Amino acid sequence: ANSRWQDTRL
Amino acid sequence: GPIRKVLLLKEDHEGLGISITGGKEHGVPILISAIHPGQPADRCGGLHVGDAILAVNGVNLRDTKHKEAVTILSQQRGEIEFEVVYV
Repeated sequence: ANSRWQDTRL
Repeated sequence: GPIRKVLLLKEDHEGLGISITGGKEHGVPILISAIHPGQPADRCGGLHVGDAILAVNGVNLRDTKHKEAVTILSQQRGEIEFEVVYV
């Protein structure tokens, strides 16, 4: 499980 | 929970008006993190933050990595159907 997730605007 | 099929109509010069996070590399679905005011998702309705996007235009997003989902989502045009479930 990763603490950091990318977040992308579409 | 209920899987909703949600319609959104987009002009070519517009974005979807959503932000997404999550993905296979994090062990979670593609999740909606924001709905941007005034853009197609907001105008058309039916999507909400925390929704997992299971499919878009019949293309399965269940086991996609984040960048894969960005690609597929960004390539959809016009009348777009999402299948989502709130998590």
